[PDB]
Amino acid sequence: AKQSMKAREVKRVALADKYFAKRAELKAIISDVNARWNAVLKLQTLPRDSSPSRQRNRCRQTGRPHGFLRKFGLSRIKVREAAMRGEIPGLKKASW
Amino acid sequence: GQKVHPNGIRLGIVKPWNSTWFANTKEFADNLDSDFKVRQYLTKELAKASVSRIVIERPAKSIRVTIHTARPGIVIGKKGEDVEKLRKVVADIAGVPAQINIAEVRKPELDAKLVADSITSQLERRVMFRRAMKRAVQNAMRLGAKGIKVEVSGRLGGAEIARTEWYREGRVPLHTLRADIDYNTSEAHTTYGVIGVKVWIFKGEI
Amino acid sequence: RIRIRLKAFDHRLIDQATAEIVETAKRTGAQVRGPIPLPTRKERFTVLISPHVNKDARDQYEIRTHLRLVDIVEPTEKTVDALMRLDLAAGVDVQISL
Amino acid sequence: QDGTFDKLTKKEALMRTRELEKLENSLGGIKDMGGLPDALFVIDADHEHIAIKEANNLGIPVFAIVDTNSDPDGVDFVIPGNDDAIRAVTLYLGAVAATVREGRS
Amino acid sequence: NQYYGTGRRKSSAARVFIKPGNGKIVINQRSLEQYFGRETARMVVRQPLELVDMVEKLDLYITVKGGGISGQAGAIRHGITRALMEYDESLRSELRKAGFVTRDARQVERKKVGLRKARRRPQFSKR
Amino acid sequence: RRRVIGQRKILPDPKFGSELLAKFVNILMVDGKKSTAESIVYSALETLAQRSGKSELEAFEVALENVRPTVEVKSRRVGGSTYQVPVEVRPVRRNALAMRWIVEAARKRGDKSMALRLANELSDAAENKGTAVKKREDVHRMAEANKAFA
RNA sequence: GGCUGUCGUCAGCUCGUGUUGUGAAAUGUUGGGUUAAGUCCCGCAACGAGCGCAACCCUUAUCCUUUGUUGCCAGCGGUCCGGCCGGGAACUCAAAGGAGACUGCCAGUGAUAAACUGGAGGAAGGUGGGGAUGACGUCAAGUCAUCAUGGCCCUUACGACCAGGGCUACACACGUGCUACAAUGGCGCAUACAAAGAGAAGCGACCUCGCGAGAGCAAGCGGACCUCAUAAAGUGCGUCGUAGUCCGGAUUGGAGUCUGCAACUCGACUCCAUGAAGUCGGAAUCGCUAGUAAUCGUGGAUCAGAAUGCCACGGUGAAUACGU
Repeated sequence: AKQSMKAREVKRVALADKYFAKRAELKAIISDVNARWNAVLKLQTLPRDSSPSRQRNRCRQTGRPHGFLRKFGLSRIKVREAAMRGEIPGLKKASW
Repeated sequence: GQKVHPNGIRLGIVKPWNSTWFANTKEFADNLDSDFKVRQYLTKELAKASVSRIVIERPAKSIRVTIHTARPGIVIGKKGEDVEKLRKVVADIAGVPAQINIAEVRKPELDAKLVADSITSQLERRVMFRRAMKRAVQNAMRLGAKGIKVEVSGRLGGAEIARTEWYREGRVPLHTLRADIDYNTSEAHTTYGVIGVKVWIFKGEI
Repeated sequence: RIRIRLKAFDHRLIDQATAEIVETAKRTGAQVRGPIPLPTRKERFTVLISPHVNKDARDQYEIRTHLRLVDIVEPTEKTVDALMRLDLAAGVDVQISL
Repeated sequence: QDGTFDKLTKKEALMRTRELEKLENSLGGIKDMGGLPDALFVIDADHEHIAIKEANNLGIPVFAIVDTNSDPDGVDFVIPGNDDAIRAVTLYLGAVAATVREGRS
Repeated sequence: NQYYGTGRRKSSAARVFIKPGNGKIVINQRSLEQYFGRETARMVVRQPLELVDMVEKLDLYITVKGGGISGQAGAIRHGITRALMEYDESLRSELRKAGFVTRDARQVERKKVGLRKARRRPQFSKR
Repeated sequence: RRRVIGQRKILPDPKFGSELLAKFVNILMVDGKKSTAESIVYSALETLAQRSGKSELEAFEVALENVRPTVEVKSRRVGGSTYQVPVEVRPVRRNALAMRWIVEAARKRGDKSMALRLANELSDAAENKGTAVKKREDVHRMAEANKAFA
């Protein structure tokens, strides 16, 4: 299969999906530094395997750090082998 | 190999799809994982089922999977107990009461998967293949489907060299979208290497 | 006199867009006549979920949407200052049709 | 009358009809039945030796008006007529048409 | 009657005035000599306008927010040709047949998602 | 060809008979830009006295002496093939050929309009600048260098 | 296996029957024009057909059916002078569907044919302007390092976790682009100058400072509604008149801001210092067919973050194509 082995980035930017959309407006004081939270803001050091800063273009097919788009998560270089699938809005090969 | 998969090109045509829908932008990962899990885990144990086609669709948070079988004898099994077990397994994997439907199919002549499987079995039987190729072509032509093409890989006997033959006969307009062409390649692990067989069927028009 | 070609996108958005699209267009002075019972209707893009050989099934996306019947005649300045300044109802399209 | 007219498209259909009009004009009479002619009445031999050769290969008698400078070997019913004088050939074809019209008794 | 009209080129949004008199010309708070006389844009931004009624003869209180310099020229041309319909109600055919309301090809072509210029090799000819 | 025909008669310039100025822009006519040049020549020369320090009356043709070529390329069919064979510059192409290639590189080379390009590119010739002069440096490659085969 | 580059958006590759030849084979597909052309037509012992091309696909050149929310504000009330509210959806803009270019026509060249030419009709004349569409093959081409994959090792391991570095290090050369070598430019002043896009883990409106970096505060939006976003080369205003230059910015510090636990090798960005080589580049060589070159920037994807790369948008805007 190999899908699970190369799914390192799948579980890195998934938990926090809705952890700030409805919290930033209400907790803007905590979210925004009132300067310096040298201790509270450094708590991200403890998780060394999943964090917002660890985003690496999730690709379960090959696990490489390339090939992602937050808008739809569609191919940008694999299009060469999947140009007929119709998954190329906005970004397409530049020959025309 | 500059060719392209006809099924992928037929995404915008009434022919059945594999993965396409419109939904919220924050639920792509889980939905894709569920679709991959159900597709991968709904065919591995169906080796003896000989199901003609299983299609899983998720338009908008709804599953309407369709199953078409080829031979009633080889799929009924022990009074359909295996079918019920598979339905329960897929339902518990998805967590919802999937509306499973079974549609009877017959005439194992114009089905690309069945003819490809028969060709692979005959090749594995240690018998001649060109005669089987011609027989399949003429059988397909006899029952309609004006247009068909076949192709086999090499690796014959104890020879590392490989050759490719087509023996095409009829109309196989791959370039034109309005051709309702069907194709499903298969492979067989023979004594020396793996032999791949590809079949294209042009079953009339819209 | 007012027809709407509603573009349905999803269920989460429509759940609030059924009413919140024009809920802010009437405070005290607007001429909107309020919600209509609006029995079940199927409105969406001219796209089918999966057209097949069966031409009678005509599978389509099922979304609960409500067409706008604003029909204002004399809104006040304050009543419609925020006619479109809505924080909810992701999907909004007031496509009036004479 | 059913599909080409307006079922799918008209511009492409119009171009297709314009292209096929010449084909429709060609083979005006030969398209009626299955053919298999039992004879021929070609007006010349040297100019149309291909038809005579085909008939000879298929053993079809030819009642050709062989020209004075053509090859009479191919035609089994050589007629020492003329190819010019459009009036003369018109009279000949009219006479043969009249004879065949009443040839069924 | 007051001959008003917007017009555009490249998604512009102008406010074109045409009335008898009103010698002062306010082209988006500019000056007459700054956009129509004795400067870079003396005539290039009015080449099609030469064929149509002269600009100086008709007041133009235009707040044209859109288009390049030639884009602004085309937007002004479109606005005037679509605004003086009240002056000549039959121009809907005349100007239509005179090639004055047509979106002139003297512009960057409207494109799908494509190359730098969408018609030639960009400035990276190296391959 | 047995006989050859000369150049087509063209009327002079009523203003000052400046053939060079007329040929500078007439060959380059496009999109009806003749009116722009006609209205720009006078406006430019009005202020050029202070813009460049000289008036476009006598200094307009003081840095173009080298423009006049002595040998020009002519496609002549000899020995069963085309060849240059640089002959003396006949009046048909001595000036017209060189004049037609002057604004070919000084057309939109750093201004949004041709209001100041045409006058400035030629006025700069008095300060060891411009491009109309260096154009003659390329014709010498095929002339007076292959006398063995020409 | 699949995919890609290669001849190659090149006009191509074959077959059935018929015909000619004892035969291998040939014709079809050798010729004329369109010519981009096995597209098309004509002539033709060839007739047709199967794959390639064209159109059938998307965008754009005009108008129309349907239609106005945030967008335009024709006309009506003042103008909360930006058209803000209703309101008209005439209509700019927008789309659910179409027509309009199709040798359609006048005349001539041309075997009368085909085709071409001169003209007219129309916004659009001889695919109106661009793309998606790469054949038989093709090179033991590359890809087992994207994946799968026959065979070759072994599993206390040429397996791996962790912690530094390295792909950017130099003794040089090569390929690419950018910066410039300026006055067709530089300075500050006034000035109207875009679109496609992207974004509830986001831009961050506005408010205060930092020459600035960006920070303290912050509405908005689920995006025809809130931000990137003001446009630039340009013009008039004074300037140096070619000054190794107010050009150019590498380059060797500091003060510092932010991204990030942490960034000399291996973060970005701002100010002062830095004012070098380079003042259009030899041998030579390459890209260029109308919006062409030539440019000016704008942003988006990639972004914990780090473009001169790549993608995408506009602003303007010429000649050369006589010729095989």
